[PDB]
Amino acid sequence: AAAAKPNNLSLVVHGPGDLRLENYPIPEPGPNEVLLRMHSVGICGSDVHYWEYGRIGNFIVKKPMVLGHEASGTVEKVGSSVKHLKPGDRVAIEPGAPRENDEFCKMGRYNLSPSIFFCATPPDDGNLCRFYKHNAAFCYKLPDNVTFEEGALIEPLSVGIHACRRGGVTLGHKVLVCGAGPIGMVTLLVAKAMGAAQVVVTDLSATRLSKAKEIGADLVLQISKESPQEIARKVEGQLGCKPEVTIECTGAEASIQAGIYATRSGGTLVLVGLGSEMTTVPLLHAAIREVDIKGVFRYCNTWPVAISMLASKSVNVKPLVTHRFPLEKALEAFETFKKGLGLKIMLKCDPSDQNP
Amino acid sequence: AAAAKPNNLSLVVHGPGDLRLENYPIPEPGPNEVLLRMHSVGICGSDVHYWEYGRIGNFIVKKPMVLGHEASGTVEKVGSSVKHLKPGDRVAIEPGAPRENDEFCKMGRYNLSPSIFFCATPPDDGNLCRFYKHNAAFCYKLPDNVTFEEGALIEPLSVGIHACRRGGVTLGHKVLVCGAGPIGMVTLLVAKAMGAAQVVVTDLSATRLSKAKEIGADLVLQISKESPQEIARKVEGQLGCKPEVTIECTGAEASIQAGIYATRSGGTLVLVGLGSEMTTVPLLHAAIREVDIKGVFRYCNTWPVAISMLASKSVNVKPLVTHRFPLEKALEAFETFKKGLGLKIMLKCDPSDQNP
Amino acid sequence: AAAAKPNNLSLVVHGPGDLRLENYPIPEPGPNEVLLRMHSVGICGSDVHYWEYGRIGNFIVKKPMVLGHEASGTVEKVGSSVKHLKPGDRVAIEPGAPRENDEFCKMGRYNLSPSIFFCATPPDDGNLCRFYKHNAAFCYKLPDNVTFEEGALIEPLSVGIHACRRGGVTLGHKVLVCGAGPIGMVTLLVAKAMGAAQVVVTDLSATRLSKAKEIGADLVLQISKESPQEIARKVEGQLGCKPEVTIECTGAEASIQAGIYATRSGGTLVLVGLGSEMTTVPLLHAAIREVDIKGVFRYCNTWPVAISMLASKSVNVKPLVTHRFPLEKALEAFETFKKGLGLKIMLKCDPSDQNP
Amino acid sequence: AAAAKPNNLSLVVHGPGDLRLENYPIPEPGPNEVLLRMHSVGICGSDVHYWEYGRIGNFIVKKPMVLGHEASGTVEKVGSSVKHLKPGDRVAIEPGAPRENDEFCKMGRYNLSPSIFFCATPPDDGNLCRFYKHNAAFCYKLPDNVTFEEGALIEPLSVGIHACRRGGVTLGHKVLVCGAGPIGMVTLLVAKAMGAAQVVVTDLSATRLSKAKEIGADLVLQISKESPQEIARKVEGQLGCKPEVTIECTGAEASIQAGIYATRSGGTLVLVGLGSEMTTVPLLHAAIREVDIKGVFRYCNTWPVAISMLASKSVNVKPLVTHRFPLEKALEAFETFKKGLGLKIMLKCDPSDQNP
Ligand SMILES: NC(=O)c1ccc[n+]([C@@H]2O[C@H](COP(=O)([O-])OP(=O)(O)OC[C@H]3O[C@@H](n4cnc5c(N)ncnc54)[C@H](O)[C@@H]3O)[C@@H](O)[C@H]2O)c1
Ligand SMILES: NC(=O)c1ccc[n+]([C@@H]2O[C@H](COP(=O)([O-])OP(=O)(O)OC[C@H]3O[C@@H](n4cnc5c(N)ncnc54)[C@H](O)[C@@H]3O)[C@@H](O)[C@H]2O)c1
Ligand SMILES: NC(=O)c1ccc[n+]([C@@H]2O[C@H](COP(=O)([O-])OP(=O)(O)OC[C@H]3O[C@@H](n4cnc5c(N)ncnc54)[C@H](O)[C@@H]3O)[C@@H](O)[C@H]2O)c1
Ligand SMILES: NC(=O)c1ccc[n+]([C@@H]2O[C@H](COP(=O)([O-])OP(=O)(O)OC[C@H]3O[C@@H](n4cnc5c(N)ncnc54)[C@H](O)[C@@H]3O)[C@@H](O)[C@H]2O)c1
Ligand SMILES: CN(C)S(=O)(=O)N1CCN(c2ccnc(CO)n2)CC1
Ligand SMILES: CN(C)S(=O)(=O)N1CCN(c2ccnc(CO)n2)CC1
Ligand SMILES: CN(C)S(=O)(=O)N1CCN(c2ccnc(CO)n2)CC1
Ligand SMILES: CN(C)S(=O)(=O)N1CCN(c2ccnc(CO)n2)CC1
Ligand SMILES: [Zn+2]
Ligand SMILES: [Zn+2]
Ligand SMILES: [Zn+2]
Ligand SMILES: [Zn+2]
Repeated sequence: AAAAKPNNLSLVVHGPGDLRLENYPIPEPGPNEVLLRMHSVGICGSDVHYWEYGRIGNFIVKKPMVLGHEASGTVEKVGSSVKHLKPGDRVAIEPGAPRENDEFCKMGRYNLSPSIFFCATPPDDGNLCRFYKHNAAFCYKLPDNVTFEEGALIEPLSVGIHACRRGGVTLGHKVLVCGAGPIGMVTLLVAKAMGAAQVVVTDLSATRLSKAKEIGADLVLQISKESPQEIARKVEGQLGCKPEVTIECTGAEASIQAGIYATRSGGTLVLVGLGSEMTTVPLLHAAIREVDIKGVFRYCNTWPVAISMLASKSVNVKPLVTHRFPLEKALEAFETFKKGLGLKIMLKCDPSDQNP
Repeated sequence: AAAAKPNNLSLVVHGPGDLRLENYPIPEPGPNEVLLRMHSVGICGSDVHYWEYGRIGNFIVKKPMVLGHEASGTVEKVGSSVKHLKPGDRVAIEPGAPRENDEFCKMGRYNLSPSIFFCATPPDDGNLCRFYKHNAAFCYKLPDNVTFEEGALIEPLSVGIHACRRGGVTLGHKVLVCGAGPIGMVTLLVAKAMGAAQVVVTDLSATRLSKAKEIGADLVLQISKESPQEIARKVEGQLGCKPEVTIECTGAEASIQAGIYATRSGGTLVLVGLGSEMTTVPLLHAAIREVDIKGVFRYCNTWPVAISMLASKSVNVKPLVTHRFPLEKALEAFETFKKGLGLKIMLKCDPSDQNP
Repeated sequence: AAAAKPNNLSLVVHGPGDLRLENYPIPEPGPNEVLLRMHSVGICGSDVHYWEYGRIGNFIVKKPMVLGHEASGTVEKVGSSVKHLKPGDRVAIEPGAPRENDEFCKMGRYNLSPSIFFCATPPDDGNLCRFYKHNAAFCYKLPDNVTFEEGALIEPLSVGIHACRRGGVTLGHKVLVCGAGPIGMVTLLVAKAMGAAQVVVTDLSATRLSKAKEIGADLVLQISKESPQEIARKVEGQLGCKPEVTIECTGAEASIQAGIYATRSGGTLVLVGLGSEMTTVPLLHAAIREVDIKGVFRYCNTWPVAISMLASKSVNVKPLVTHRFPLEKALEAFETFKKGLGLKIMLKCDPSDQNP
Repeated sequence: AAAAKPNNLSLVVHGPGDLRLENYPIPEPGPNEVLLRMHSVGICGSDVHYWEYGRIGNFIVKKPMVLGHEASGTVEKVGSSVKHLKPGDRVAIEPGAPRENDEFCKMGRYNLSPSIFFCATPPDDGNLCRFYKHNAAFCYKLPDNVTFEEGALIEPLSVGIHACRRGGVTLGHKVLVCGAGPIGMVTLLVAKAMGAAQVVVTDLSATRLSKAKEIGADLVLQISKESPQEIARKVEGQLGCKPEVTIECTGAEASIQAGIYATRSGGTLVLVGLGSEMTTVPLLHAAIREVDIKGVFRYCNTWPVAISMLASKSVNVKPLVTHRFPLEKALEAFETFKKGLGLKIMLKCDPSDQNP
């Protein structure tokens, strides 16, 4: 008998509350793609949401979908046209890869390309598996002093990078970050690395705020039932001035309203968090003071920068990882996520290397 | 006896529905001010609103206020430190003059200075009178080939310039202007002057839309009872694509919702029109497609540019003027404004020259 | 015998002074390419330079190269993955097509991609022939009201668009354009379409300046042996102020120096013209007044915009065409170019349609 | 007899090599000015240059001039219109104060105002004295946790802030700083504070480079006799790539040429150092790769930001101070500056407090 073939065990959502570990064929990379032996994949609230609800808005899992999109791995094989990567290279994977060079890609905002492929957003399969192929231009080599888990953390970190760029965060700024979930946390980390003088973070949880303090938050405000105007007043009271930039990472209407009231005239309110289809806000208050309201849709052009910041030790994302489980314990990892305790949970897909 | 002294008949609002023509003292210019013999003043919907309701939001006329803020005149006398203007100079008056060199002024956005002086916004008296003093830095000399009425039209034109700049309007753009009132009209003129390929204008009035066509609108859409989504669809149908920039000049919630649905991903929705304190909108739809929502608060750094466009005959605002009355017929002029027919009404304050 | 096959007569430079018309195989388009039946190709000074010198700087014709890069044509056949174009479509061809999605392409500046393919820049063959294949993302459909020659003129026009964008040209600006060759001319056209109040053009030739006046130049200055400071003084004397932007389209050292002296503090000097490897300039004078010096390397993201401006009749490039010859008379067309008389010369490659 | 009056001993340059300590009248603050009891003043190479040559370019000391412009002090008396400062307030002094609200001030670039007042640039007297009056808008209150010497260091630090802003320095950048003098050093500090991943510093002095390493330089290169191309090659070798931004702080032609060869295409070369009136450089090499060449003229809008970074301990400039002398030992201090050893020398003007 011939040698045993490798496997491609994958974490798949078939529908609401129907999560399974099953084997998939091993992908064959096209001329401009690379086949990766997956190593580390972080669990994102969105992967969990598809498992629980089978959809997010109008993005419905109509056929079984492999989960996972915050990842790193090792190049196993490269397509005939690939020259910048070779077998053995450790790489961080940027999940959104444009399918066509449309005007959004040409202008530098490929994240807005309508036909973009994106790991684990139906109907595109994610990378929580053993072997996964991806466009080579979107796999970036990791320096030796950057771990696989840091490589996987580049994905959420990039949301923070894109959000801060969209907000115009820069040297000396006072920034308000609403929400201390992983997104608010990486946003806090990025704001500080960019030179923000003070970053204030809000959240409903004292525990999450305590963690925010540990990683750099200068000020924190625990939210209970105060009004948006009251929160704005308290923030200003802590800073001694209004923040030039507010990055909204909760998606809650009251928080968006608070951001409008809190932001300094001429400043910027960045909307990262996802809320309802309709929202009631004091638009006039923002517009009349030229507080711009800018949304974020994932990110673009953040991997090389994230990699440089990690390699130079300019930012430390490691404290964000609270648990790590082998791929086979994915169900337990997802139930742990649901318990709300902990922060970033890593799934280790390579049996030969379960280390960070 | 001694020669008769000059008079300073002024148009004053004492409270809701209480408008009066009354004499004021002749102002004396400080070292950095000029005394102006007022010539032409355009009537703005806001002047009319203070007359009708005695307020706009929390800006209430608590003591009698002189109306008027879109104006031009002749330098009568200059303060000791004034060197760029001399008696006899014809000037356009920029109504917002900072009282202190705060951070907003230093950063180039003096329109956002909290303590700014602004003609006819309580408690600052306007310039619908015979003689008016103003900071010399904000009185701009008019070229001989630019009329007093064009000088007065620089004020509303500047709202259009500031809005197009804030919207990023540039060469080849498809622009949607919501509203065909004077503000939407100057926005249309500026958009075309800046190189917009196509400008679509919407409005409830077929008459105002016909006027829009006469001055440059490439496409017009009369709004009746369609929904925001339907209007957005019609606009895209007419343009063959989504406009990259939408400039909202109505302040109506339905129109703002239409702007969000109509604007191309990555584009900009500029809010000029004033609506209610609270607005219900598909915020998510804009944010998730990175459609920026930017407000406008009057303008900054637009007078020299407006003067250059008028002097070079690059834009024609003359068609906007539909009526002219001497200052003494201000009541008749305001009642005419209320009738709704016509567009820009000019008040002529200098008995020695009632021409354009 | 079978039907006669089509031909692909091409204009080829073998070396200095060695220009030939010869037949080439008919290209077969890949999945993402289209085969075009060439229609109109404008002659650029660079095509002429390769013919005369066999090189430009270190770009040497080491093997026979087909000339031509300012063109339009008709889609003859499309590759299996092409969906936005179909046989029969009239298209304008953007000559620079990136070979890889490197960081320059991802950031929106694909013109700087090191491995970019560019028609008629050795070793890449141009499009002065019957049939030519090209990446489909870089062939843009022309509206029915835009001619093939206007389609070909988009290439040089795009240099002007890119130059004006890099210069920050906008509403009300006073702009100085050095040089009245086709590049200075399209730059003048673009500056005016963008809202420049006044555009001053300089050149050694009175005839070229007369043409500049015909198409929109507000002021012109004929250059003889004046010093750079003297030219700067004269320009300022004509404008009554220093121009905010200067676009250098000659490549002559004295002109670059004049641009530094002429540009308003805080303004921008754009370098389009190609000069020597080393240049002596009053760098200090520019730096100390924050006059930025920005270069241009062809263009990026200009075709859709150029097409919208032509379709809306916002710019008229037709007057730039002074002669048109069928492909077979290319030698005569190039000798005519050398005579320096005339401006844009068009070569007509489609025997079935020799019209504009 | 009456109590002794205060004195205003000042350090004055009368001509080349003619420096004197002499008494001046006590200034009287106008309505919008404050009288300051000077505390700490850093010595700048320019103050020293006026002493040695009696001029810098065409800025010549035609009448005796008080030196000094990098300073902090205590508010002694305030003008009648001053409300944000009171006697006793510790303040950092921004030396450039516009005399008129011209277009440069209105647009947010007051540093370019032609008639600006600037301490110690003839004919404007500096602040190396006991009592000095200054426009109140340009005296900024220091937080209690920020020292007088840090307040004085805000001046050179601001050159670094303005240079990094002009260079577009941001998160993850690889930056080349040419020159390890105090200007290159503050530029290094700011670059790192803004998120630069790696900053390479060059200089002729190994001692200055050792100091650079101590405060944050990731890489250093001592320059001996290599050519500009060779240095550019070494820099790229060390970084493993070309720096996106180069900040030239030497003014040397060879260094500027090296910056052009070293900077990544699409990047920026910022010119801070002052060189000769004419410079020979590979302009083409920069222009054709769209490497922008941007100059710096001191700074604008940097004091509040600098104060926020110092107050938040985001940057440490203290290591820059190597010597301190009372005002009376100014001659000794200037001779020490000329010796070349050491970096920033502080002059202490307040006999009642000689501490940092
Ligand atoms: N637009 C994008 O491209 C993009 C990419 C990533 C994530 N997101 C979204 O960003 C949001 C943040 O995600 P995450 O993973 O950090 O989520 P999360 O659920 O872990 O964190 C959200 C936090 O908001 C806090 N919160 C809720 N209401 C609040 C209020 N009124 N005031 C203050 N704090 C409040 C919660 O206690 C929680 O800690 C989500 O809505 C996510 O879907 C958007
Ligand atoms: N933010 C600022 O700095 C600033 C400065 C000037 C004016 N404004 C505001 O801009 C707005 C426009 O002012 P104006 O003088 O042109 O006003 P206007 O009343 O003359 O014109 C408004 C136009 O909107 C049209 N309209 C109303 N609802 C509509 C809808 N749902 N769909 C389409 N069209 C609709 C009306 O028929 C009318 O022609 C006002 O709210 C004004 O107060 C703001
Ligand atoms: N960087 C790029 O991407 C790019 C793209 C297109 C063209 N170019 C270059 O731009 C330049 C313009 O090309 P073109 O086709 O219009 O060239 P051209 O030769 O037709 O025109 C150049 C003009 O400059 C004039 N001139 C020469 N010296 C002058 C001086 N001292 N003062 C004033 N006028 C002077 C000439 O009389 C002539 O009319 C060329 O150097 C070309 O190679 C650069
Ligand atoms: N434009 C402005 O607004 C502004 C404001 C401040 C200072 N400056 C200028 O910036 C420059 C730096 O000033 P500073 O106080 O730090 O000066 P400095 O003299 O103390 O430092 C200059 C450094 O350059 C080094 N150097 C000289 N030639 C070199 C070369 N070829 N390669 C590498 N290193 C070289 C010297 O060894 C020295 O350490 C000066 O020219 C100063 O006048 C400009
Ligand atoms: C369902 N989506 C496709 S969406 O367009 O409503 N939008 C949901 C929120 N988004 C999220 C959430 C979590 N992680 C990411 C990217 O890692 N994006 C960004 C995408
Ligand atoms: C009451 N105002 C002070 S306000 O801040 O609600 N806002 C109202 C709308 N604004 C208007 C309306 C008409 N004309 C102008 C300026 O000419 N501004 C701009 C100002
Ligand atoms: C030889 N070249 C490759 S180059 O890099 O020296 N540079 C030369 C001048 N350039 C020109 C000249 C004419 N037409 C074009 C583009 O149509 N580019 C831009 C390109
Ligand atoms: C003589 N000057 C007025 S100048 O315009 O040649 N230029 C010289 C260099 N400059 C310097 C040098 C040192 N310190 C400063 C500002 O603190 N500016 C900036 C000013
Ligand atoms: Zn995610
Ligand atoms: Zn108004
Ligand atoms: Zn060309
Ligand atoms: Zn200095």
